[PDB]
Amino acid sequence: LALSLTADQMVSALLDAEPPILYSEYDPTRPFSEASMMGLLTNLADRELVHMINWAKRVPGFVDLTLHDQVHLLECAWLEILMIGLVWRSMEHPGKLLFAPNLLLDRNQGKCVMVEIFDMLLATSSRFRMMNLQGEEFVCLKSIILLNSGVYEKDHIHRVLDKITDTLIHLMAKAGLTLQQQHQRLAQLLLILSHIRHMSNKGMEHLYSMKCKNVVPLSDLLLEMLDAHR
Amino acid sequence: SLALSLTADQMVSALLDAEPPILYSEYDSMMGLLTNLADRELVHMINWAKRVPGFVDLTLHDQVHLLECAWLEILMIGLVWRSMEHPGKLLFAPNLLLDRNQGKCVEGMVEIFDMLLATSSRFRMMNLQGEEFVCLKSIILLNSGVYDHIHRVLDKITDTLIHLMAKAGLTLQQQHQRLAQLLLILSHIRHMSNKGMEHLYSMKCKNVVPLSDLLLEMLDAH
Amino acid sequence: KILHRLLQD
Amino acid sequence: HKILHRLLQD
Ligand SMILES: Oc1ccc(C(c2ccccc2)=C2[C@H]3CCC[C@@H]2CCC3)cc1
Ligand SMILES: Oc1ccc(C(c2ccccc2)=C2[C@H]3CCC[C@@H]2CCC3)cc1
Repeated sequence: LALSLTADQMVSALLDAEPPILYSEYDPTRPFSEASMMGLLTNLADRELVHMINWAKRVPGFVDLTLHDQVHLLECAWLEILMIGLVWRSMEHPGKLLFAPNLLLDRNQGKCVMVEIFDMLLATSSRFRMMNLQGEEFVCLKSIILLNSGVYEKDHIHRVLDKITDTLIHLMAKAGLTLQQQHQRLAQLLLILSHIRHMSNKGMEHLYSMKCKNVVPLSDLLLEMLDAHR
Repeated sequence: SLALSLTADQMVSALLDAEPPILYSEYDSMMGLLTNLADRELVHMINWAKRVPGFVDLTLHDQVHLLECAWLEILMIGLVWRSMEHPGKLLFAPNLLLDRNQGKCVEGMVEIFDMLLATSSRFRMMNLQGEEFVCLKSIILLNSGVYDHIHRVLDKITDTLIHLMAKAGLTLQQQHQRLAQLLLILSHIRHMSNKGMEHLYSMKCKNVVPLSDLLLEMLDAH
Repeated sequence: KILHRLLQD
Repeated sequence: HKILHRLLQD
């Protein structure tokens, strides 16, 4: 059923599936303590997850999978998906990470808890800005991340991935890119996904380092998503 | 750059000529054998890297960082490639062929074994070619830095991959789909390397395995 | 598993 | 020096 969409219909479906940009519960009229930063991020991420889950259901081909595989994919990809969203939002804000419109993180703040993770997220963000990443391309890449998270039902995922690839190529071709440019742009975008996978695993480690240190008040949901990674 | 001075066929030929040899497991304990094997593989890998077009053009600082970031990934794609003719088995060496059950007595490795086997299976189903393999491995090296010349060489290898597929009789549509799938597998290799790195560091901390000086330095980069 | 409940509808 | 550093220039 997802294999019967056009490239324009695929883009249209993915754009409609997009979750909203959420706000943090940061109070601007009151002085912000640096030690409460992880509290804001945890609270934010936990609320983002619900919107992400319903976004996944609206990704063509996802519901066609069994409940088990839907769970495994979401468990594997959730931090990656949060990160590519974060990276996308931080494009027009050079040097900083836009977790929320009312939650901007600068490099020196990272030195209070995460500096290495910060620099990699910025580098990924600026690279998207350098490549002038488009919103249509963004939703394709994010859907690819979801479907490609599981390392170890099978052929269906493959056919949908090919479908999103054609969609991406169709977008680049519609923009006026030559055949060579389409291949090169497609290559660079998917190579950035490896960096996103890398950052996700490091962030997961960082989350374990703090969860064991009783530094991050996590929800039952986040504990469940985190425990999936050993 | 030399990489930008080569044709597509010249690029393939240079990468194939740069290939390290398949080594054997040696006596001097499963982790002991793996550590000794990997350590000797690393020496050939560094020599291989210097033979990858565009890599020498980098400053020695940049070369160190890329290798420090990629080394386990490169070991893994090599392992995965060597294992393609042995379903359900990992060919670390011709005299060291292991299944998932051998990765139990070390903790945290049997999960990595399963992922390596699944990755090997994917390359098998895709009918991955040697020419494609050496392109991917070079891409892994140059993309390891999550941290314009490198981008240019990466585009060159991309064109080279497309060239190989076109030569094989694949249509343009089949070309970008196959390219996409291969590059998506690189995300899985990155993932496996991160987990492997975690396992190695924990084993070092627990003082259960004696990693070599080079491996200690490489691991200490992460 | 909480993810199961949220994945409904 | 670092072993990797020396091997790359050797
Ligand atoms: O949109 C996002 C994206 C990532 C995050 C989170 C996060 C996730 C779960 C719980 C707490 C924090 C993180 C963590 C910690 C530091 C910031 C970022 C990136 C790396 C992992 C938060 C919001
Ligand atoms: O070609 C390879 C590939 C991987 C390995 C090694 C290895 C690496 C460094 C030191 C010791 C062992 C490993 C380790 C242990 C389990 C097998 C694999 C994969 C994940 C980490 C060794 C040789």
